[PDB]
Amino acid sequence: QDVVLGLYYMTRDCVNAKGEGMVLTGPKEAERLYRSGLASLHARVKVRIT
Amino acid sequence: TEFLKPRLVDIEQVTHAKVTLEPLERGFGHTLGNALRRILLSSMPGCAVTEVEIDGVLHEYSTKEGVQEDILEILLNLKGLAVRVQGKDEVILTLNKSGIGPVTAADITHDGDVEIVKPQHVICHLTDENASISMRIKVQRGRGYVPASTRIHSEEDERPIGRLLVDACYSPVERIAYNVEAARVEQRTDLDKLVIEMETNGTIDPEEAIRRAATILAEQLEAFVD
Amino acid sequence: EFLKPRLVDIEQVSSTHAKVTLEPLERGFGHTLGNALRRILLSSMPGCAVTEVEIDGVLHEYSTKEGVQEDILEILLNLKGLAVRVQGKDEVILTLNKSGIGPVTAADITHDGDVEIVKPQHVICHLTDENASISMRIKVQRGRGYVPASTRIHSEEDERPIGRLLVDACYSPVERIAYNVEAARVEQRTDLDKLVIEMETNGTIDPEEAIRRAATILAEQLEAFVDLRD
Amino acid sequence: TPEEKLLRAIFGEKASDVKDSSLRVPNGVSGTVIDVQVFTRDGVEKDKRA
Amino acid sequence: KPLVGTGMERAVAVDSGVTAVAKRGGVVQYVDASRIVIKVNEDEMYPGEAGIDIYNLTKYTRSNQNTCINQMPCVSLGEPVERGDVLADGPSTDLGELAL
Amino acid sequence: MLNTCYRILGLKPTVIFADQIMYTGFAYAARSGASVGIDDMVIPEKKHEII
Amino acid sequence: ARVTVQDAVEKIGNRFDLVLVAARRARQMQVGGKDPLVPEENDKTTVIALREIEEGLINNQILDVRERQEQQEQEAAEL
Amino acid sequence: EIKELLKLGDLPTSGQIRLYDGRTGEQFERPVTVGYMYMLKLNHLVDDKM
Amino acid sequence: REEAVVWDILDEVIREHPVLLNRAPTLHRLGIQAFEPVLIEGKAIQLHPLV
Repeated sequence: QDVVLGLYYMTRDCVNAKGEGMVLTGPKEAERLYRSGLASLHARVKVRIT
Repeated sequence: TEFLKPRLVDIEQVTHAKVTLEPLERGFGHTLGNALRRILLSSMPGCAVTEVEIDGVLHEYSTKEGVQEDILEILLNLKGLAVRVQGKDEVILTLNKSGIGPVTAADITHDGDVEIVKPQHVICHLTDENASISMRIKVQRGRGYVPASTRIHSEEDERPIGRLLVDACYSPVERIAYNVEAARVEQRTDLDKLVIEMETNGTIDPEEAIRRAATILAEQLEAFVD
Repeated sequence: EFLKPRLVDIEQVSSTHAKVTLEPLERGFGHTLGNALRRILLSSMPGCAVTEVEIDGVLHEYSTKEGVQEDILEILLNLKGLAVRVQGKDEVILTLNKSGIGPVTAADITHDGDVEIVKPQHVICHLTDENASISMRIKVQRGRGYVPASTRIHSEEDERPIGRLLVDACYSPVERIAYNVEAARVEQRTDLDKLVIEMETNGTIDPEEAIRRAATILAEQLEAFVDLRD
Repeated sequence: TPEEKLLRAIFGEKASDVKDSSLRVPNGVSGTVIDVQVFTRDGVEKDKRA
Repeated sequence: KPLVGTGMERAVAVDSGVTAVAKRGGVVQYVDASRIVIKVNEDEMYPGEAGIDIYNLTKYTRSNQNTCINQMPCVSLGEPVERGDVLADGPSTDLGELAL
Repeated sequence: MLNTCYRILGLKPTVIFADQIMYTGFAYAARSGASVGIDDMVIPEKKHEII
Repeated sequence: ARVTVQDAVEKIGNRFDLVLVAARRARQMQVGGKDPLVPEENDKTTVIALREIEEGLINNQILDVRERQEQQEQEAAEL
Repeated sequence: EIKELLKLGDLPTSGQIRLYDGRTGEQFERPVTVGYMYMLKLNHLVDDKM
Repeated sequence: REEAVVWDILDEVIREHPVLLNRAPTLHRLGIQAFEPVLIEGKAIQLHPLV
């Protein structure tokens, strides 16, 4: 009930948020990039994932 | 009036380490977990490449001939380069490679001011008949993290077209995330047990990173304590 | 190549309000020292508050003295919010004697040198009969945090009397601590922050003394990281 | 019993004529005793506390 | 009190017996934790041998669910009481209102 | 997403993957601040004419 | 410690005599029969029983041959 | 009639403030509601059930 | 007496001793499940939210 709203909010996408279009280098940089405060939790981005 | 300091500070090794610590006073779990975590992620002196000079190409949505990946992917290979320098404060490497095959990072020049820590870190796969890859990469010390988006916006170091800029991560950490969980001192159930879990990009071992982060933090509190 | 902040002016708006500022902060350290200071001050500042009252002719809390116009259950709930700061010793034993019609304010406690009441207009009870008389012997201690009467019973050690009305004690001289970092300006530096800790004590503890005892609670604790013993 | 009947002779623990069935506070409770009342059948002496 | 009531509370803390509602207007003469003494007024005073009134309170006692039900004074010396006013709160009342 | 992790990786990882969701869902919903007000529920403007 | 016996059913594919096999071996370590084969890590006697079955050191066949020797091994004491 | 009473109190008309987290210190995006709800306390106490 | 020794002996009695939680109107077989206890302080039987 509550977790399922947590994940839905975590994996949506706005249209123009902080740090859009930049390209990341994996799950580990995508996290800390958001913790520091630059990029928004749902902003369109290009990552590399194995 | 007279507080509790932690004993049984266990440390685990598996560039990856999962420190622990306990028993901290109640509510001191987070005020330590978040002070450190905001230092390793925000401000920490380090060195990382910042710009690249493709020897022939003047735009990222262009394409280099003979190179397998495109420059949008190549810069992804340079953004993760692990470099440490003892003496200098701005050094511009030179990689001018030929041959055919996986162009590793050990083909870079070897100057007395730099010392790579991941030479087999691949940068590009070269096709046949070309053997024509050269670039001038610029590493400069700094603190924290600074994207390339907010540099060119205030572009003050005017560069003609084709002076490629990369996202610079100066901090020696790659991820850090603490986790608090209850613990007791055999008579009190209001205690804590911090659990730090930290990684780094080779240039600094993990426990060495936490050491010189509690140092930067206990320096700011110098003009207050007795 | 870092900067370190120095204590600056302490605007004292009132007796219970305060504003202390930390001038030269390096970028990125505003919210790091603030929330690590707001989370210490609200938690573990040592204070002093009542520990156990004792009236002259009453046996338990749910009684009702004759002459006063409150149950004894309210005379304890009014003492618990009594602010007092002792300088020399560690614990005291106050006194209070009064007779006649009129509200018994806190200012009628016997005057000692060290014990220094702060809110002398505090009401405690009322007296409403010319031949009324109320005489108690308040107690006071130092500590921190909060320790209810039930859990302070485990160290009772044969509390022989049956007239020792026990109060719960919440020693803490802070009630709310807001803080906001803003654009400080040294003569020539691109970005420097200013911390402004708008504090609010219960008139007990000095503001500048709180921060110098909140910092040493942090700086004493980071030793376990500076020397990672393994 | 026979075994315990040796246990008495060894220490001389006098067996009591009267069994203890006093009233004890129920477990898991604590609070002052604010009031006591005593009812006596008319025809039996009142003790001192009565 | 209820910070957002519905105005139909004073009719539930007076119509029940928990409150010590005043029975004849006058002037409070001796407040106390266990007694109130209402000096009656003039016109609401009986013809012969009237004097004054007096309300006792009910301190800590036991209801049917083992909770307590004790009353408290809410007036001081000199208040002009009136017919139908309130003198003693009860269990979960405040100044007449019904705070649950 | 839990079902496919059962049919493929068995039960050793799925019991430890069904918890890393609960620790991640609960965490990123608290930073969400997902509250409800009295202006969240928007009344349509053409409700009058339709009625 | 043990959280799931999914591994200790890969040896004994039944799940209804994994109880019987390990409830009997778990008694030999409690009533004074034997000692654990695997090294104990401050665990009870049920978890140590379910940790041997995972290592193949125990099953419904070994416990018979392992103990049917005792009569013959006691046969030297049986004269 | 409610909104006209909030505006007299200098509060925000919408009724939603921005709360800061307690442990970290960052601010909850998409502001939260904060009010004053009269809370009863029914007598299904725990230490009479267990 | 609840001497301070039993609180450390009671913790070793509960090393791996699964208990059985079961709710009142037990409809189906998932209404009874074992659990490995962990000693908390209070008087409410905590319970993992997924279950």
